[PDB]
Amino acid sequence: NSNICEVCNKWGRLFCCDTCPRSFHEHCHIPSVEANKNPWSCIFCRIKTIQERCPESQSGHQESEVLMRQMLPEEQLKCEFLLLKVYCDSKSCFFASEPYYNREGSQGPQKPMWLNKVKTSLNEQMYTRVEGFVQDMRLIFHNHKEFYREDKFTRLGIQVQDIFEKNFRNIFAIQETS
Ligand SMILES: [Zn+2]
Ligand SMILES: [Zn+2]
Ligand SMILES: [Zn+2]
Repeated sequence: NSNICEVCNKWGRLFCCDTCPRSFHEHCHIPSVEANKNPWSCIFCRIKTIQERCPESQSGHQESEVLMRQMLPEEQLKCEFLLLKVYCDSKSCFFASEPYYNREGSQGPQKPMWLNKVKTSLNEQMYTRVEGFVQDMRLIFHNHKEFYREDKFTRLGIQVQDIFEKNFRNIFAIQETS
């Protein structure tokens, strides 16, 4: 197994996947690493199993159809993994915790959002459809764009949104287009 956390790339108290070489801090893994369960398989392994049990799940889909899906166990898992993939980028640190807004010439967003709030929302099963999760994810970056305006710090929002969107297209097998 790896000697660093797959998500945050640091050493520490790590739990090791029994089916691949990755390791995680307890609360870096999503969901949080389970108390018992020997063997334990990580979320990367659980996602791989879904594609193996249904190879056709990787044929192209329309985003509109994906969004309307109910959050049954396999969609729930896919959203948890997509969220994990955003936390894997070091730039997620800017969007992890509850922000605040006091900038000359800007007003705060009507509906603030942040990655740890989405994490809690997923953990507490508050999303009934994929759409709920994706809307809040996209809201994070939209709020950032709007608030920071022409400051070059807006680019962080763009960069972390691009990570989200690529992973969304991959995980949910969105039909490739030009
Ligand atoms: Zn970690
Ligand atoms: Zn694994
Ligand atoms: Zn099948």
